[PDB]
Amino acid sequence: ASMGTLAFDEYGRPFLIIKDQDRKSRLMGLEALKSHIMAAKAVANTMRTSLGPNGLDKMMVDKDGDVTVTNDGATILSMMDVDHQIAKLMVELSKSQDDEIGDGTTGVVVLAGALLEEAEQLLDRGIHPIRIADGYEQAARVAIEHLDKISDSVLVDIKDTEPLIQTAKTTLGSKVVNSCHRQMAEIAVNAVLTVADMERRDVDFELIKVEGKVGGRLEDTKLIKGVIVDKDFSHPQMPKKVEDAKIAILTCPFEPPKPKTKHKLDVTSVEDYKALQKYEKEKFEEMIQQIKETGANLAICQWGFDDEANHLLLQNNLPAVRWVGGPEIELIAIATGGRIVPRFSELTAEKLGFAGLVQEISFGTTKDKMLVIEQCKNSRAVTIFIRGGNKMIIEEAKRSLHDALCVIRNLIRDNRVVYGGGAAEISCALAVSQEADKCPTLEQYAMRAFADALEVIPMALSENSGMNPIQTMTEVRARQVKEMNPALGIDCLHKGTNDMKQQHVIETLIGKKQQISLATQMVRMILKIDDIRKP
Amino acid sequence: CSVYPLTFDKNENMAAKKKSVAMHLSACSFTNSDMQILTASGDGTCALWDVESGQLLQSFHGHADVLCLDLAPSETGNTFVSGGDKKAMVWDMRSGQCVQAFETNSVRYYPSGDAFASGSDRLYDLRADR
Amino acid sequence: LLQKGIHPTIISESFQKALEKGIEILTDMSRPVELSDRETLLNSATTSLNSK
Amino acid sequence: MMPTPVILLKEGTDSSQGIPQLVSNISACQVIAEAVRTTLGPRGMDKLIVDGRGKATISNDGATILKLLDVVHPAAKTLVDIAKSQDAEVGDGTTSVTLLAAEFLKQVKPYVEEGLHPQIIIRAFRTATQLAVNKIKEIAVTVKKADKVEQRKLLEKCAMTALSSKLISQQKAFFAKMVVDAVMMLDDLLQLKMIGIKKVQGGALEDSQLVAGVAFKKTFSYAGFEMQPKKYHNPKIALLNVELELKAEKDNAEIRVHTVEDYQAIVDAEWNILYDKLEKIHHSGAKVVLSKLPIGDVATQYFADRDMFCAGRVPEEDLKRTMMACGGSIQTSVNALSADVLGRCQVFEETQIGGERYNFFTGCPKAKTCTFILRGGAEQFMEETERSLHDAIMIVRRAIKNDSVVAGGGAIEMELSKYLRDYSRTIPGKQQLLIGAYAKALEIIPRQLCDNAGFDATNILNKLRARHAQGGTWYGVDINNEDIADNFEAFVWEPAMVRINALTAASEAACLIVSVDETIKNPRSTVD
Ligand SMILES: Nc1ncnc2c1ncn2[C@@H]1O[C@H](COP(=O)(O)OP(=O)(O)O)[C@@H](O)[C@H]1O
Ligand SMILES: Nc1ncnc2c1ncn2[C@@H]1O[C@H](COP(=O)(O)OP(=O)(O)O)[C@@H](O)[C@H]1O
Ligand SMILES: [Mg+2]
Ligand SMILES: [Mg+2]
Repeated sequence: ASMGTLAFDEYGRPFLIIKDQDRKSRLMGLEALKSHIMAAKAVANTMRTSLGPNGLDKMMVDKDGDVTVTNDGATILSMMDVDHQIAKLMVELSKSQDDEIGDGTTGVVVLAGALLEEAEQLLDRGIHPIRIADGYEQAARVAIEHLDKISDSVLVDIKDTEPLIQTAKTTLGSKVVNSCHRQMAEIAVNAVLTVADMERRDVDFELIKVEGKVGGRLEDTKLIKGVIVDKDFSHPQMPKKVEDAKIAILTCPFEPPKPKTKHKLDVTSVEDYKALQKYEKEKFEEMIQQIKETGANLAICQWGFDDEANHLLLQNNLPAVRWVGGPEIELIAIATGGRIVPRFSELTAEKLGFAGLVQEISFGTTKDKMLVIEQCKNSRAVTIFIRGGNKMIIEEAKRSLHDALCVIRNLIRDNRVVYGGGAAEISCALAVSQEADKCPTLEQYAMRAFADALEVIPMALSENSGMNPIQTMTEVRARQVKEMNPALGIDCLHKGTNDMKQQHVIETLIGKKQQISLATQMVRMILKIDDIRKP
Repeated sequence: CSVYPLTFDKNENMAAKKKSVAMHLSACSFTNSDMQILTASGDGTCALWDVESGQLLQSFHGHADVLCLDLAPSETGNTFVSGGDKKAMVWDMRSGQCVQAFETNSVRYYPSGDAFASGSDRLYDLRADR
Repeated sequence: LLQKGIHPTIISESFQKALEKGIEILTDMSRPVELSDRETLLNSATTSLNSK
Repeated sequence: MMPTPVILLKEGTDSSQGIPQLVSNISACQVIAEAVRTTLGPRGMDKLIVDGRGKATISNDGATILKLLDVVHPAAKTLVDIAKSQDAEVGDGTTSVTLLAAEFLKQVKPYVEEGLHPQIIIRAFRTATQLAVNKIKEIAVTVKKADKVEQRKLLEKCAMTALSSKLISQQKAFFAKMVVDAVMMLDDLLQLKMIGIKKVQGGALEDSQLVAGVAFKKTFSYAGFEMQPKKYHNPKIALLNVELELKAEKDNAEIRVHTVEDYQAIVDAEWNILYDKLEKIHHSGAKVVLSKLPIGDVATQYFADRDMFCAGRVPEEDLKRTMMACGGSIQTSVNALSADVLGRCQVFEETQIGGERYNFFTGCPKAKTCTFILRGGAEQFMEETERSLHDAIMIVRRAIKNDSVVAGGGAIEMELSKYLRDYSRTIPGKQQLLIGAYAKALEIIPRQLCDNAGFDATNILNKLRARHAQGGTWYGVDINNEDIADNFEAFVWEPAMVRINALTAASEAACLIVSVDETIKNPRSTVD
């Protein structure tokens, strides 16, 4: 059964088929399915304790000893050192959910684990796994249709961001930033709305710069309608604050020009030496005067510059910053409304950007100075600057803000929402149960197992909140059946009501649909595997 | 690793003068202009010396220990890259600061200058920091 | 049952109740037999040996 | 055996000769076939193979499974090689070939043990295979009116049949329609390089799409790229093979000047060369610029200032597909950028697909290429989806070449077995036993189908045999109803060349294996 077949022929002669077959292993048939289901169940049971507002973080340690405290399921599974192939499949499923949506990366694993757990007892009763997968697909289609039916639309206008703020708050509730919950939701919504193609098009995350610095407080996190820079003015004696700055963005170092081609300049006499010296001095003077001619009050370069340029810039009341990175150069050009000029000769006034305030920021007793550009006219780029008491909560806040931004992006793509708190899963389970009654007997078991697996999310929410899972879930399901209300969920926060509309627990329809679809496809793929041939 | 003998065993070919005091070594490399020598040690500091005067111009510490040093030839002051840490760092000695970094033993600077190899135990474009 | 959130003491008492009910059901379904009936003894022995 | 102080062959040489080695070869072939049995049919299952590096491959394809297996048995490698041959020539049936060859060997093994001469078995195999191929060509159903609607229906049915054994079988109708639509747009050679396969993680299978044009991933944008507009409504596309960067004119070029005026002139000359190339590109009227070679930041900012789109380091295949879709020409020089060498598409747009940026060229009316964008939850998931789509594409191409179809589900093999048994019952009797064994071995595929689906193989085989004997050609295994049904009326259609190649390759492999009587294994050199 294991390691394969070892016969050495019926005549005594050697029987070698596969290289190193004595060192290889093989799992054949149903026991492979049982092992895979068991591994997926272990992964899902590990993940399920980090689901909901009362979920608890996992505290990951990498191979170098670096410590990460997080609730993001995708991050946890990415940093988890697994060897089992099905565990790797679960990690890939979480990463897929993160890539497509950005939220609900923990629900997919729990749902897949519940589906495979039900499939285990379905297999024990003598049902072909392909039949289980087909029934799961049918029930998933039914659940997707039911979600589309019970979905609700919200306004995505910039003049009323209340539904967007509520959705971002629902996303951020489970994270550690629930202390600054409303501020975090507000800044995420404003960041997404400021940089977005209004015609329901994509939201380019390249224009949302997220930077975190230690010190201060978590409440000090703010949205800057400009660019924050991890640089400072080159000369220590230039002013630290520039107002109504006319910005000149340059990608040419303030140095004498040199050809790219292999070049040699020959000095054959003293006159040649004098000419070269005068040429260098006049080149420096000319570049500085050309910069000054446009009327700019500030210069930003990318490739640094030497001492003479520094002193000439200081002497002409031209604050400047050097060695600004390429992405930061692009962000500054976008935000300030200015163009990028490759050489001084092409620098004109119309290519100058504008910023209402350019300042240098100190950070206590740390010697570190970081430049800020803000108060732009119609800046299309924004920056989220995160402060905290230690690096770890800063990273957690970074990924939580990323989750919120992704959720608001999903709302941008599609404005249909479904109320969370387990109400959507309960309603889908009810719909699947009702559809299974009309279905012929053979697929009824698979559809009922799918409904039971769907009902694990409210059970996990009740478990994390201390309530009795089965009793609370049964009561909520009975209430949903009695009165026509698919918005009744698990009162995780003990607010005193089960209706999620008043509690304003809102989830994107796209997120739930992606969760169900991805879980069903991964469960089918795992169910179809019947052999393992590890070395 | 390569240490030439002591007496130079020659007949005054105006090259027997070598300094080579070795007051710091794992990445000793002569610069474009020969007036400066760049060396690194296991203390995580990069030391720049002027060979003529013979004293440390300025030391560079931004890392753990540093191993590999490569220099982009421009006055020997423009840039030099260190990849000792898993953090490729570029320094400018007209200001003495790490101008840019890449968190990713045999780093090699590309002849073009827009990128540099980071062979460890990738072509990182300096114009895009990726 | 445990995963649903039921303490493993209600399960034991409920299983005892189910065992008592099942014992009652099995006793109800049973049929009297006497040792003078050779056919029933032969059938029981054959059923026992059927799986060997 | 004697010591023989001077040995003939090199020490360590292993030799096996006679009937036992032939029986061992047959057993090895059975072992190889057993590894791919459960992958056959709509109720098939996937196999997971892990290499030394730790990477895992999950596949339902027989050829892939055999290739990933590190087979070293000399006789067993024949099955892997014929599976590769079937994959190359046809693209489907890579499991049927191995099953048929192994079943042939299994059926003739008892006669081998009895001392039958291998040449007789080889001749019987050749005769039976020739007769079977002739029968397949004779009874294959084709329609000689060739209308677009029925050709489309036949192609779609063949694609669904070739797809209804993989993990995408739930969406088999959707995938088959999309595959047929992609294939019908190829011009004359049906080149596979003209069909793009892009795998993007995240998203359901139903989210996968076919682009009526070309689409490729964003390629390392430089600074200033985000200021370029990302949508055009009638762009002209300039396909170039040009490095638009400030660089040395040539590798061996050297500039020698002795005056600062000449120094400045040289610098301005380099800048003017770059700007002249850029101006020549701009004045052509093109709005989208794609290059095989890197495009520098200077060129990117220049194009951004002109509200133009640039993308450097575009791969060879993507540029070729763009040329075949938009209808331009790849230019290594920008000195003559006429309207002839400029591409054209209705809509260009850069969108986000599961955390990736993709450039889309849609609206091409005369495109001769296509691009598949596949969505899935895992890397191996998308890989196996690509393999299944490749199988379907190969089947559709072969159907385009010749629309000669036979009903699947084992119906064709039952008909062949009945015909071969009827032929064998009318010959002297030494060849009769072997041809009857061939006909019996032809029953492996329906039996394997029933076994994989969990049926009772014997009853289904008996019903199929009786139905074929009493009349009926396209009656095969009905998986859904656990019974038999008319597979031709059930649209279980297979190109005839699939079975023709399968039978030919299996027969050739069986003959080659039987023909060998002695195996010699030289001692290893440089064991290290
Ligand atoms: N205030 C709340 N009351 C009840 N349920 C909530 C509340 N906030 C979030 N939830 C539920 O918690 C579940 C887990 O959400 P979260 O942990 O934020 O991300 P993930 O879905 O990746 O685990 C969601 O399905 C949501 O329905
Ligand atoms: N709907 C169907 N009903 C019955 N048999 C089918 C059906 N679809 C495919 N088959 C059978 O599956 C066999 C091929 O299985 P598959 O794994 O798809 O290709 P391969 O031959 O490469 O293994 C064919 O012999 C065909 O008869
Ligand atoms: Mg969440
Ligand atoms: Mg096939």
